[PDB]
Amino acid sequence: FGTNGFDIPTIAIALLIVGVIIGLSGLILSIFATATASAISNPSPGTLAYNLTHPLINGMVSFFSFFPTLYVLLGVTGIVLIAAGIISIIMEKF
Amino acid sequence: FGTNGFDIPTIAIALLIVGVIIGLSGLILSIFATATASAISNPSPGTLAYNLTHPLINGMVSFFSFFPTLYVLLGVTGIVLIAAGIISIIMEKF
Amino acid sequence: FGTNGFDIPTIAIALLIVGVIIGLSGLILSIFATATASAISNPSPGTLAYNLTHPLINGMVSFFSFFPTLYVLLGVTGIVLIAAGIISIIMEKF
Amino acid sequence: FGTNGFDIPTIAIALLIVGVIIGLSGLILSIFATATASAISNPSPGTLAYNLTHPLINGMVSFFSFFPTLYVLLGVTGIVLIAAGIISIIMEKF
Amino acid sequence: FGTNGFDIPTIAIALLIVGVIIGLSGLILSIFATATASAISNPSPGTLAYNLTHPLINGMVSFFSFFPTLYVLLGVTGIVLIAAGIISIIMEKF
Amino acid sequence: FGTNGFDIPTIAIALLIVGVIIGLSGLILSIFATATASAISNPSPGTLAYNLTHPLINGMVSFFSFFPTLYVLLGVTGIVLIAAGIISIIMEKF
Amino acid sequence: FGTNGFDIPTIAIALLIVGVIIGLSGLILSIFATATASAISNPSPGTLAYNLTHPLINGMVSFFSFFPTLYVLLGVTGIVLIAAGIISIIMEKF
Repeated sequence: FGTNGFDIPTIAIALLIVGVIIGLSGLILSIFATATASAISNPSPGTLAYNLTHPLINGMVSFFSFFPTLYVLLGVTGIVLIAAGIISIIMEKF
Repeated sequence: FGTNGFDIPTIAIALLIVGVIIGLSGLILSIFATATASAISNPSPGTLAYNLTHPLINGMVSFFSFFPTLYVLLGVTGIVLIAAGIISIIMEKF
Repeated sequence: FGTNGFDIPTIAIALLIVGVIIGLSGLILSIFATATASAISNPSPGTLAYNLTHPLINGMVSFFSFFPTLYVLLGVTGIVLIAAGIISIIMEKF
Repeated sequence: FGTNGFDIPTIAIALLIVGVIIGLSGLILSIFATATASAISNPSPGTLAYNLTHPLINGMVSFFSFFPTLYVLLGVTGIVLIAAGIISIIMEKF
Repeated sequence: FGTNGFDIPTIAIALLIVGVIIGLSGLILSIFATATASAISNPSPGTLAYNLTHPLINGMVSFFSFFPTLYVLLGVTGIVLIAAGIISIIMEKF
Repeated sequence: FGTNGFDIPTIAIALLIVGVIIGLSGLILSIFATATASAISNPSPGTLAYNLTHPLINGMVSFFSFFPTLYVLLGVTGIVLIAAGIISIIMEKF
Repeated sequence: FGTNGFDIPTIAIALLIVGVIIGLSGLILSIFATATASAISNPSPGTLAYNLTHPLINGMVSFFSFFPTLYVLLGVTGIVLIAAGIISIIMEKF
């Protein structure tokens, strides 16, 4: 059901695969982040361990704050692909 | 029942296949999302685990919000295909 | 009973085939949709599972709303084919 | 049924083809415009996203406002063609 | 249905293609601009980040303000093409 | 849909490409400028580090102030291109 | 009584086999579940054994709740098979 490489069943299967992969990733990352939160403690505001540990958790927070826009762009890519397929169909179907 | 590559039975079979595939995908994704919702908890509004986990669920929500328009475009593609078939029939049947 | 490729018995057989195929497709899709409806539940209006699952069912509804016009166009194609056959007969029968 | 290249059956077939093509185009464009309207939101009158997005929808509106006169001219072309055929017939039929 | 290179069906198909392409472009640009607006924040009116970032968003706004007239001219081009076709038909049809 | 090298679909695609590229550039530059602002501190008004660092940030500010007019000229170029295309069409279409 | 591999007696025998197998499975699973229920006790709501044992019975309940839809899909498969047989008969019997 297509012309050269655009197949609606294949597209649906690919959407299924990407959805389930993203679900697994979210699940695993959340489960791991819970354990990470449990393991690290807060020693004190101003002793040696605080100076040693604070920037690490700051980097954690920053990278995880970068995740959302990555996911948004990844979602945007699919609309581009489907639109390209539609244009390719229209170009030489007539 | 056609001219070159347009076959009404083949089109009907393809519609059947895409419908059942989309049904399976929705079923599986919903069943998995229920388990994902059950697994992750809400620790607290302001502790370490919240900072570690919130953007992940935000990305989840965003991508899943992108799904509907993908499905709509995928549906639109079929009308284009059938119309192209009709035009191809009319062009050289006469 | 024809001239080159237009055969009334063949056309009748093709109509039989397309009718039975469409009947099977409707039957199978309805039976599957019942199971799909039974499987998915409605967790709550505003918790995590709702955000995770709502757009999926929205895409389901949209695609299935696209089905009717696909069927209508598929039906229209046959009238075009039969008319083309009539014209081809008239052109060189005289 | 003609003299050199003017054939009334051919003209009727061409009218059929152009009519069905224009119908398909209107159908597809309307269906797509509905999805486009659904996808884009209105963030606020005066924030960054408004400044970023408003001229795009303005260009959309302008081009789609240009469509009608294009269709009108396209319709006018056929009368010219048929009249040219009539004149060509009259010129050397006598 | 034409004389040398002017074909009404071809013109209709070209109009379809340009319309759908412009629709896709508007959709994609709007979706991306939403994410762009979400990503960038407003640090403060007078600190280093403001001086570093303000002219960039100014350039964004300016270019996107240039888009509308580009679209208008692009729309105008088609009327010229169709009129040229009409004149070419009239010139040697008689 | 054109004469020699002017193609309305190609122009629309080029506009899409330039728009998305400019959006990416703005996004990346803003995200990087935030990190740059965070990294550099303000030691004191009159010590060695101030003398060592102030002209660098001055050069930063100046170049980024030059960006807007670059973007404006880049936008202006497209109107010239489209107008040249219109003139080229009109010249030998008649 | 068939064409290539579709045999009505064979289909009836297969239906018999699947029915009796499903009956045996239900019987055995129910008989075993009774013994399982009898063996495990409920120590107390909050002591060590409760924490040690509760999630196990939760997993039991969940998997056994998944069984029904598995059976429903297994039932649906047969209608597909019989319909495929009917179509295969009709295709080349005429």
